[PDB]
Amino acid sequence: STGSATTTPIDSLDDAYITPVQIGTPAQTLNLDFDTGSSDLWVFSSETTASEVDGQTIYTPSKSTTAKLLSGATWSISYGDGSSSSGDVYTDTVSVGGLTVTGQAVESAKKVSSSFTEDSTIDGLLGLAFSTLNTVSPTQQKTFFDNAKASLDSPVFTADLGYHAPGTYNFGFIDTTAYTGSITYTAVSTKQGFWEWTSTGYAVGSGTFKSTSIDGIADTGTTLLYLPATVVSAYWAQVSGAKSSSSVGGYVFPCSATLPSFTFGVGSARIVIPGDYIDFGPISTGSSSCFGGIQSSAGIGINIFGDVALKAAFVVFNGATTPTLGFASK
Ligand SMILES: C[C@@H](N)COc1cc(Cl)cc(Cl)c1
Ligand SMILES: C[C@H](N)COc1cc(Cl)cc(Cl)c1
Repeated sequence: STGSATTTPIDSLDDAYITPVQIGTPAQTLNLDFDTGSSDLWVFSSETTASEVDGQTIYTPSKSTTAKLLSGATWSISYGDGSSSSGDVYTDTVSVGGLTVTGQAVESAKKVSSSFTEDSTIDGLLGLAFSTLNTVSPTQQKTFFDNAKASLDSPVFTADLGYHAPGTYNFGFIDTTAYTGSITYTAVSTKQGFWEWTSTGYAVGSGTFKSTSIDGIADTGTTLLYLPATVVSAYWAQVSGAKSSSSVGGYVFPCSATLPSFTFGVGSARIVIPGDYIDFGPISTGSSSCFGGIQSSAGIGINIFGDVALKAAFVVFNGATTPTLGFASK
């Protein structure tokens, strides 16, 4: 089997991407944030504290004839940006782009943090990292991809995120018309539960490529590109007037600037992020100071190839016995 679904930016800045997902019988369609950096499929629901729901579409398990409460199971997640959510668990039928999994764990939120409430466009998350990170207790549950994998034509999914435009998540096949050149594959460590890999280096604009190992994670659920302080300083030094602002929380730059591209290495291959992808717009409405899309990972503990990087590529998440990651230009 295969599936294919369009993913759409939630706003004009590509702050996140939502993909429609059918849950239950009859289907309840929710727009979920597909997140290769986590492993829980959780949704706003009829059980969510009312004051914490503000415009989201909710899953109502009592209206699904295939929903079953997973007795005694709870979940609770804290994401790296400080947001969090928790609740109980159902199993139900879940379909993405024509690919159906029966008995998928659907984690129904009883509580969500303010950042989730304040984003009316995201109805929940669909985790695509390794199932070892799933938070359901006392019996850990499998991700949608892990449940589907044996039925898929090939045990893979691909992320093709658009810049200011829709894109595609495919399951079970590689669309060879969706990229240029070849896909370069690179080794993955699953020891931390992530799609963790090592980039071979970087360049800023038309500058010389610096060969250096950068260990990080491929994370569709993180907006920005978080890299070591030395790398980030080298990038922003090429933008007149850019500076790291402790009050704002990162590098900012004059909105009138033209940003240079940023290239990252995948083996001998090179993925070029156009400068415009690095502009996240005014720091507050009406400001002429803009937020940068490349930020320091200091204090995260890991480098993160978020949407800024991934949307410059066609990305293969290969879930074979030994997982690998593939990148192509597009
Ligand atoms: C839950 C994880 N997928 C999130 O990963 C992180 C963690 C931190 Cl501390 C910061 C950022 Cl931007 C991302
Ligand atoms: C009707 C078209 N052939 C559809 O092609 C596209 C074009 C963009 Cl920009 C994004 C996506 Cl998801 C699909």
